[PDB]
Amino acid sequence: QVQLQESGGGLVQAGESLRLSCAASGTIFRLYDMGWYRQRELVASITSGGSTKYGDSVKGRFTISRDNAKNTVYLQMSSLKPEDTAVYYCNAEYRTGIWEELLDGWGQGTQVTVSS
Amino acid sequence: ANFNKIFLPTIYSIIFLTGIVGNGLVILVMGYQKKLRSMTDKYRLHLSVADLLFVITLPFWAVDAVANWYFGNFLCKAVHVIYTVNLYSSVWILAFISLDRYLAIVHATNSQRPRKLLAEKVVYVGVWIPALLLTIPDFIFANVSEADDRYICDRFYPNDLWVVVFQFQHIMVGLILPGIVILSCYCIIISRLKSVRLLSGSREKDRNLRRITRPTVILILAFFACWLPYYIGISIDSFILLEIIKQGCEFENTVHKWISITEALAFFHCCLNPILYAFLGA
Ligand SMILES: NC(N)=NCCC[C@H](NCc1ccccn1)C(=O)NCc1ccc(CNCCCNC2CCCCC2)cc1
Ligand SMILES: CC(C)CCC[C@@H](C)[C@H]1CC[C@H]2[C@@H]3CC=C4C[C@@H](O)CC[C@]4(C)[C@H]3CC[C@]12C
Ligand SMILES: CC(C)CCC[C@@H](C)[C@H]1CC[C@H]2[C@@H]3CC=C4C[C@@H](O)CC[C@]4(C)[C@H]3CC[C@]12C
Repeated sequence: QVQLQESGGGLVQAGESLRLSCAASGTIFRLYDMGWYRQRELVASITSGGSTKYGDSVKGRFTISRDNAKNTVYLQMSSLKPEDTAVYYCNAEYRTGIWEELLDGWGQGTQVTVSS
Repeated sequence: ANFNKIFLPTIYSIIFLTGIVGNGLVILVMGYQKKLRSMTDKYRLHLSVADLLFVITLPFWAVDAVANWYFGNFLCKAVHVIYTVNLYSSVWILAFISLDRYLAIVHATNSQRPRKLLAEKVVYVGVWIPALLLTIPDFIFANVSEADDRYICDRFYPNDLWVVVFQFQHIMVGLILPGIVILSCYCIIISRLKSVRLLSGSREKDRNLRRITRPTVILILAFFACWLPYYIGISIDSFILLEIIKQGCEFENTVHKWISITEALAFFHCCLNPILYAFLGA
């Protein structure tokens, strides 16, 4: 089993900047896909090759980044809107060994509220 | 010579008792019980058939190693032929398993027809017919000698040049060519297993492919680990024949003891399939 830790929540103002960090720790052989969700609407998903697939409402406001060496995914929050106030969950697809099947993981959940 | 006379029959008897039971059980469960006989299982049924055919002739080896050979020229030829057939068929069935795995994993959509054909008809032509045709030296040269105080059942070539040539041919056909095929297939397979996110297009097919592939890897590794020290010994022996390595007769005697003991221990490859079914069939 692997462990995912989320950070970046708190009180933020509208139109400001943030940076969510989702680190994966544990028995990891390879990470395939890491994305941010919201039932679970895909707001940002980046593959291991960098093929970002932003959501319909995330165009021009959210830019994702990935550091495979650190086993982390970074999401940048820009031009915050009242509709963006929600809890964000980090998802990661991993595998513990060559002969093992594909596995799915989820984070604890990060709450972001836009001041008004 | 006393240590060899006490040690070789013990190992031969242990291998015979284990192999007879294991291969008979595997053959019964697969063929006569009509249980799982998928492509890899078809290949492993062929493997167990060959292994049993070889193992049923180990009492002759034990009796020859203990006291003498009172059986006859025809039986000498028969046991030699069976030995050669099993020796080549096992490694080439392993190579066919590897090729089937490469076809299944790399080309996972269009391989059904050249995965049915290769396992149903090409297997005979590519394994059994060359295996039978390679036993012509075992029909011509296998004979019973009249050494002093005891008879010897062994292949008698005109001179040592045939010994070197047949040792090299054995090394090639039993280690290198199947070894090269397996290296290529499994190098490609492993490069695909650790880089492709999802084989085929579904999770279930991916995990099925991994589960089917792993035991073949373990079987091939065990087979080659069992057979390797014997190949090292016969390589040093061949270089002794080629007169490249020059030492005292103590060195040659030590090498011969090494080779005999290591061949007796390498005969343990006949028990790999039943042991692997036992371990992985839990
Ligand atoms: N050093 C140095 N000069 N080497 C030169 C000769 C080396 C020797 N050549 C032997 C030889 C020479 C000439 C003609 C033929 N054979 C050789 O190839 N080493 C391999 C070898 C393999 C196995 C054993 C013992 N296993 C014995 C069991 C086999 N008995 C029979 C099995 C079938 C039916 C049952 C009875 C001993 C040696
Ligand atoms: C004599 C030569 C030609 C062949 C030697 C035997 C070959 C087929 C055997 C011996 C060592 C084996 C490898 C040993 C270790 C590993 C690492 C792991 O990922 C499983 C497969 C893999 C990669 C094996 C593949 C098969 C292998 C390469
Ligand atoms: C001279 C003869 C008798 C030597 C016999 C050695 C054989 C039986 C031993 C030596 C090294 C062993 C391997 C060492 C490591 C592994 C990895 C493990 O996860 C599964 C078993 C496996 C693959 C072993 C299988 C059996 C093995 C190949």
